[PDB]
Amino acid sequence: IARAESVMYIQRLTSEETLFNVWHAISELQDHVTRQRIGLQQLKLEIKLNSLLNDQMVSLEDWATLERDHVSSLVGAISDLEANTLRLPATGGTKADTES
Amino acid sequence: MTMDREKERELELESAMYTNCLLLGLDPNVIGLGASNGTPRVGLFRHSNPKLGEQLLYFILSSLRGPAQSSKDFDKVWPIFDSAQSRDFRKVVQAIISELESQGALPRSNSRVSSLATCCGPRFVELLWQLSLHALREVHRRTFPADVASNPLPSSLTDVSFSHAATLLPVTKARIVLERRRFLKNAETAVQRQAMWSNLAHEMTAEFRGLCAEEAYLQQELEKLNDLRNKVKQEGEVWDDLVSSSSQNSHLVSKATRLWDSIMARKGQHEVLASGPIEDLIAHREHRYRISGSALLA
Amino acid sequence: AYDQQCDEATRIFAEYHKRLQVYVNQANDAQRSVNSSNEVLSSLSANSEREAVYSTVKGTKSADDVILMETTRERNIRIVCDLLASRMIERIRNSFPAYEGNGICSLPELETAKLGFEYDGEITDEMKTVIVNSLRGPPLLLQAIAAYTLRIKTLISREMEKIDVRADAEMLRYKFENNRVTDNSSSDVSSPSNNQLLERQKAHVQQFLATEDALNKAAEARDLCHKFINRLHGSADTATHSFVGGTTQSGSNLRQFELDVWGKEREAAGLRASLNTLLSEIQRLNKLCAERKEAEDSLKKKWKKIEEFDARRSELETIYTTLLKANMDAVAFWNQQPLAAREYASATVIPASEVVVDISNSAKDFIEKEV
Amino acid sequence: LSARNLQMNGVLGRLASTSQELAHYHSGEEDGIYLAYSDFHAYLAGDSACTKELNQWFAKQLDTGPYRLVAEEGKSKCSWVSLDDTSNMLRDLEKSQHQRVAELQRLRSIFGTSERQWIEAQVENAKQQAILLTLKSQVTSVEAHIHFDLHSLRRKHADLVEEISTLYQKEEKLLSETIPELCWELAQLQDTYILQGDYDLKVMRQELYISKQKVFINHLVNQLARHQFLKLACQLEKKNMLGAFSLLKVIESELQGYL
Amino acid sequence: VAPPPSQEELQSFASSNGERGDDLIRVLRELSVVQRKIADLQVELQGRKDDKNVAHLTHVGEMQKKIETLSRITQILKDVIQNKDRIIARLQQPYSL
Amino acid sequence: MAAKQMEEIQKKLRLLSYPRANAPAQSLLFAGMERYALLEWLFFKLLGDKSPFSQQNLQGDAGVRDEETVRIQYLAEIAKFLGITPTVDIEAIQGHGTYEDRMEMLRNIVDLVEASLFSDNQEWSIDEQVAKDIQLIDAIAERQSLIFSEECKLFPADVQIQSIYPLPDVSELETKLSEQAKILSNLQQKVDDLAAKHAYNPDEEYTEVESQLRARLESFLETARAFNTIYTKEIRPWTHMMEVPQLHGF
Repeated sequence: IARAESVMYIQRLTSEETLFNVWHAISELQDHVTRQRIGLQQLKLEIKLNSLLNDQMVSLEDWATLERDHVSSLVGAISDLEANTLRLPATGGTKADTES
Repeated sequence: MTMDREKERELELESAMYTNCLLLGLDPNVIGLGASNGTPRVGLFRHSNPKLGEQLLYFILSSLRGPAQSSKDFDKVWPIFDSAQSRDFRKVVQAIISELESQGALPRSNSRVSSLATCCGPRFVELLWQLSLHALREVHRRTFPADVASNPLPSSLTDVSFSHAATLLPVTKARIVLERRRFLKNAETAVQRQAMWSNLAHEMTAEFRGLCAEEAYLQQELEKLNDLRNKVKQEGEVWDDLVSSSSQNSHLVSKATRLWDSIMARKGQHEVLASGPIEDLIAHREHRYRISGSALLA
Repeated sequence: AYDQQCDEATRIFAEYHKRLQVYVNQANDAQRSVNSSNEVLSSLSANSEREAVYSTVKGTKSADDVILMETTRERNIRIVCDLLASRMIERIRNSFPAYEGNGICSLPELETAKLGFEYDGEITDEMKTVIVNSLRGPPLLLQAIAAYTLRIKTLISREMEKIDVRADAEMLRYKFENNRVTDNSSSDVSSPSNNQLLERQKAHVQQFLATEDALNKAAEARDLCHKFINRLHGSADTATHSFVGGTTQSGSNLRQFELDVWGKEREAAGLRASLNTLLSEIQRLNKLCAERKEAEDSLKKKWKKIEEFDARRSELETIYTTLLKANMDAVAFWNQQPLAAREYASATVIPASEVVVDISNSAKDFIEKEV
Repeated sequence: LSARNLQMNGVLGRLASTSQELAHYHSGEEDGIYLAYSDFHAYLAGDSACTKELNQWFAKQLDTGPYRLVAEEGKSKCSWVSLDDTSNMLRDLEKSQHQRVAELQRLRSIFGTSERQWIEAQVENAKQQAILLTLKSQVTSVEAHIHFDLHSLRRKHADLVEEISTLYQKEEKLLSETIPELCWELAQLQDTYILQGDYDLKVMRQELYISKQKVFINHLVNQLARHQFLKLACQLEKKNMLGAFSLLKVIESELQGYL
Repeated sequence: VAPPPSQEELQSFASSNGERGDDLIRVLRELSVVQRKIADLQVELQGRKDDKNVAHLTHVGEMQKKIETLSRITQILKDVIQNKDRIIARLQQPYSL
Repeated sequence: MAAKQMEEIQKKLRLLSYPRANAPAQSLLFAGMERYALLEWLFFKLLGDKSPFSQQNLQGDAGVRDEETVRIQYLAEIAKFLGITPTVDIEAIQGHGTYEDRMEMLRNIVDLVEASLFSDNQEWSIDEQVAKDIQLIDAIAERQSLIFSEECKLFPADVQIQSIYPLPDVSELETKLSEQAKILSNLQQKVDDLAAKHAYNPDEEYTEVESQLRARLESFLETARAFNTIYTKEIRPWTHMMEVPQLHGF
């Protein structure tokens, strides 16, 4: 009982520095043990698809003309993509006044 | 791996038992018991005991070795000075070390009787060894008896009752329970010692199924199995946290997704409901067979 | 005694041609066509038929009357086909339904006989110049008309087209009028008054009698209900004149006997808004209830009228069979092979060498008169 | 008179055998009667063609007639379950448009007002005041007829009219509970025959061929008859040419008497 | 090893919590590593966000809707244009009701 | 393990083992029918000077009838400092509460109904009174730093579910960095630290379906080749059937 609080305290502080340096150094473990599967899941898909989802639009040639046209598609393509969109909401609701 | 985990946690408990029990536990036992077969001591006690221990054992008390150098070191330093005439001066060691266990370590000797048991008889080998190392560490162990007569002058005789905690320095064979219970409250040191911290084989140290061995390699190449996604997450996670980057991400992804998120994400929520017009176009041709032919067919 | 006859006989011997084909009318005309100018063309005596072959132009003017006659025969039908139909009302109704086995292959032998004799009976100026072809034959009046059989049968065709479109007339109905009736009463004149509608007079004479109020006709249930209230609406009016009715009011029991003594006057003819207001349809509701179940046939009228048209329109299909299978209308040698078989062998070639001696004696008889 | 012989023999003796070479030619006449017939036979390319075309001017109608004028006959009874697509498709826009009829405009209007006032009939007879003569003349009603007493509660009042008391109601069954039937009977009570001419119009339209049905095919069978009457002309070729063939022998009997 | 002290398990409370107390810092070191277990699984949603909504989600949500965007801007439009012959002819009957 | 044993045995003392283990010191008031009957060796292994009083409490405890208030606190006369919680043992509400120390030397009497095992007279059934089980020895109790706190992976993973279990060794956490003990629960969230392959379908299909549709919708369903901006030209002609209800029902 002679050491008393010094049984823990000196080991307590010295445990903290190791609790900092290597605990977080070994913390990168989970960055590639539970994410190594993400390496075979997310990393591969982006290589396999993120470039290919650019290449998917070789069929969508005119769609690819809208992503770059975002400067003007908010009125041009919108008047195409929303005029038909407005086909629905103003059809059923505005006709409900007939029974009145 | 996990020896990188032990860099700084071993400097307050590892140096708490060996540095003190090396001289009262069994060293007097083995020295006195070594009289029967003393051949190894012939070629070692000349230099290994008094001199070779200076690099490791004599540096522990070097902090207090200045003011009290000649406390008990006198019984060893003085015979060494007469090495040129050491042939005719060899009968004074056992007498010059008798006071060591009579004044310097007399309270210590009482605790050390168990270690003195097999060497109380053969003190010749024991006191010779006591000259080399036991007297030197006793210089550290004589600090408590020596300092009482000097520093607490107003409280010299009064403190002898309170010095029971301070008396542990000579009587140093019953304090082992200190470190004995220590490495449970701070078992967070290692596993190779009596403690445990470098434990387990599945998620601590031999987590080599992908965790520990890779963790060592997560500084060279095994950390690249996944983290490269972020660079090809330029449409994604890298430009996630920065929405302004996400804003220009959509601007810069104007080969893959900008249209879907900016030209028709603004209409995708009210778009799917026009599958009905597909049915209405092909629903008015049912009555081209029944009406006029069966106006009164019933 | 008998030697005197020999002197006069040399002339009659040397004039065989002047008699050998005069009974041969198909060859008499052609021989007298050439022998008239001079007796050198008397060679064309049996060559007269060969001259009759050479008489195509003579046959042409012989057929020139036939050219106009058949054309008038075509047009005599046009000007008056009633006389044509007089013997042939049955044709527009039962030429196919009844005269099926008559016009298969012997149509231009019996349908001619059944018509031609009664044809002359009604259309008199056609059958008096039909057999005249036979007297001239392929010499004049069978080969020349063969060179003009198309003209008579194509000039007749022009006048056929205005009767061939009888199918086109129903063709107008069957799909064209089916296409025609889309919006004639919707687009030609809005709120139509077109004369194309005629079967609406039933409502015109009766439904116009009340066309102003709605509920009196829109609700036929409450109509007579409230039309009959006109009989029940007089209760308020009767009580209005109570101040005049006090003449007999003298006691409690002075009105009970008056309920009919005064009732014998008010009760009179005043019933015209209860039964006469529905007297024009209820009378049809006591004898025409079964036709409501029978009303299927009324809707089936178009569904059934075309059935008798099939009898006309299958006749339309099969008059062509009465015509096309009558391929021998203009093949007038169909029965002339049986005629031809009569003169395969009787076209004797004994006279080609035997009576040559007679004509040689006739040749020698042209100069014996010098004695 | 003897000079007549010298004048005649110099000119008469010139005809020779070529004048009567009918026998010299006679082989050519036997087949010549066929040769003129052969020219008619050579016209068979047109003779067999002119008969077909004349049979085909009325048969020009095959599609427009036969294949069309029994088509809706095929779509007449067997299509009573299916006529709406087989042949009514051409007539589609009129059948329903004429089935609704334009009479609806003058039929329905505001009824709550009419139910209060206009639903009621209007009177045209003024026989209500018939009593107002005898009503005022009580002297002949209570003081002269005097057919009444204290016992005349009902016996006198029943004297003028008693049997009519039970023969009163005749126009019932339209006063109540007839209301719901305003759904369909609107065009079946008074306008029962609202569209009894739609298919009757077709009946006449089916019949619109009478401008030429008076001819129709009467001409055709007579055209077959008449054109036969023209071209049958070999009839006399089989007896008189034969006289130039068989009876042609008789000229040898002339010389029999001389020989 | 709880049943074998059938009598004096009640005084074994010092051997219960410390039984993992020495192994406590075992866990917390490896669960300082689990600070990255947020990153590998929990922060996926942070990662997946803007990895889909402007990269892949609308490149899904606004892609298979081309089964309907096309079937609404074309199927109504393109089909009646390319089949106008029967579109007009069919409406002959219904328009008269 | 043994945390539940702080309560399964203690409820016995307050009510059931009150004549047995709760207050044998107070039970000297009952010694005429509790000590000589059952609690002789219980008193012998619990009390002080009354502990050796085996056969003399039948005729020499007359002075205890006026002692129960202080006779109960004599529960640990051997452990005089421990004999303070038996004073409040009169009050069952707090007497039952104060057993982090009182229970310790009453171990010899609730479970050791035969308390006379030559050792628990003074010590609180800790050192070799528990020698029936070798694991119960105090020397091997601390050996859990060598044997018990190491199985394979399981028990450390069986406690990480909660973020508040770190009682024994948390001092070198609570000073400056306990955030690791805050992420103590995330291993429960992510137990499959290696496989975790559940995201194969959801995240990949956010991208994989794009390429597959390019190979799937062979220009028949996906009629969007060059017409996407072409639609902008002729929306109105088909939109005329929008305005017919609006040209009349405006």
